[PDB]
Amino acid sequence: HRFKVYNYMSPTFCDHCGSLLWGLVKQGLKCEDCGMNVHHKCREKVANLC
Amino acid sequence: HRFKVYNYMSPTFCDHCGSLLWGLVKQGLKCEDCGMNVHHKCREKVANLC
Ligand SMILES: CC(=O)O[C@@]12[C@H](O)[C@@H](C)[C@@]3(O)[C@@H](C=C(CO)C[C@]4(O)C(=O)C(C)=C[C@@H]34)[C@@H]1C2(C)C
Ligand SMILES: CC(=O)O[C@@]12[C@H](O)[C@@H](C)[C@@]3(O)[C@@H](C=C(CO)C[C@]4(O)C(=O)C(C)=C[C@@H]34)[C@@H]1C2(C)C
Ligand SMILES: [Zn+2]
Ligand SMILES: [Zn+2]
Ligand SMILES: [Zn+2]
Ligand SMILES: [Zn+2]
Repeated sequence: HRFKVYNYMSPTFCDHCGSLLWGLVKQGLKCEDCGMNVHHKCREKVANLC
Repeated sequence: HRFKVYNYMSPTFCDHCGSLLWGLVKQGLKCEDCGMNVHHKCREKVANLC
């Protein structure tokens, strides 16, 4: 995965843990290749294979 | 047009005046119906028909 911080425009959940990507900006990281969305705290918890 | 503030993820220009939508967040307003992107200052300058 190529995770880069993303500022989300509508409520998006973390594809790893299920909770909302909280906040007004920079709520989480979206993988540039597959679109997976994770919380900053959940990025270390995701498997590496994209 | 239904313009709402948008936080852009890559350099986007104003569809009205041609300059970059400056800034890290809330750089401009994107029309929810047609995707037109404008600077906060250019919204008053756009024609109403979408
Ligand atoms: C139109 C729109 O929903 O814009 C927003 C709303 O104002 C806001 C209530 C929002 O929908 C938000 C998007 C995300 C992402 O997960 C997170 C939130 O801010 C959030 O924590 C809650 C509880 C609602 C989410 C985005 C933005 C642009 C801040
Ligand atoms: C990957 C990426 O380009 O992210 C960014 C870059 O860090 C940054 C240099 C950027 O590309 C930016 C998007 C826009 C919109 O017009 C405005 C800018 O911040 C800007 O003023 C300049 C001079 C580059 C633009 C977005 C974000 C997410 C802040
Ligand atoms: Zn991926
Ligand atoms: Zn999570
Ligand atoms: Zn429009
Ligand atoms: Zn403009």
